[PDB]
Amino acid sequence: ADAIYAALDKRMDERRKERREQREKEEIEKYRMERPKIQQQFSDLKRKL
RNA sequence: ACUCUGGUUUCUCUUCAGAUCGCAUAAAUCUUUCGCCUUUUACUAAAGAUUUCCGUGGAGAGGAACAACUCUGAGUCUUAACCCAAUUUUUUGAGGCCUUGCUUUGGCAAGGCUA
Repeated sequence: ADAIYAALDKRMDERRKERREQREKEEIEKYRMERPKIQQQFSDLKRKL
């Protein structure tokens, strides 16, 4: 019963799941160019260790 | 008046949604400006960006019901009584002859002769 209800809730989420998830993927990358990850900013220095 | 064309309704599913998805209209979250400010949870009201929800359209697919009933479109869209021709063709007076030029000859070109 729990699996049935969980699958039902997941199915009700498929209306815009892929659309909003690809928008999120295309939105963090827009933010990532201006604000890179902290570990990335130290990648060249880390390599020299 | 000929022949082929071949639905409508309903229940699901999968996707795409420009368009007033919707001649209607909610909520949440985030970031800014405020309003309350004393801390949550509620909020104040504008802007901006999201998400969810109540619904919607198109197309595709699969079942069911009325599957048997006809459409539309296309195809050549197919018939005789009595009545008719001076602008294009079954009633239309448009005939012939000759000259000279010219063509390897045939013929052609122009003019003349009519009745």
